[PDB]
Amino acid sequence: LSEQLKHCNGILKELLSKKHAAYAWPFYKPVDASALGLHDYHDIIKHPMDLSTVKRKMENRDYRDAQEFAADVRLMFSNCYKYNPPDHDVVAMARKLQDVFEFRYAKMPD
Ligand SMILES: CNC(=O)CN(CC(c1ccccc1)c1ccccc1)C(=O)c1cc(C)c(=O)n(C)c1
Repeated sequence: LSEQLKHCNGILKELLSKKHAAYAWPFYKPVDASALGLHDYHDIIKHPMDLSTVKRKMENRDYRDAQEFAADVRLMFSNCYKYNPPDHDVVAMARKLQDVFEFRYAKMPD
């Protein structure tokens, strides 16, 4: 409800919008490790994060400030960079969506 959290909510809506769906879709929901046969995922990634979890936390007023919101969005990208080989298509899509995030996050009102 704070001005900075309104900015964060706007960014979240954009990341979930059809505008970015071509590269955002792998980040919409938690990685289903069992479904994908990624039996090492939860051994390598101790704190999973995804946009549906960020959305639930925003709706529940879990985030007290913009910094806490940004930490979860960057955790989501960091998990992807940690688990996947750097030449995987999902890493290319992470880099593109993080570019969208970082450039708009940088326009935070003071
Ligand atoms: C709706 N279903 C999905 O989102 C499937 N996916 C992505 C899916 C995939 C990527 C890697 C391994 C196994 C499937 C993939 C394949 C082709 C190109 C782009 C992504 C995931 O769950 C996934 C898996 C991992 C490890 C990850 O870091 N992220 C961010 C998402």
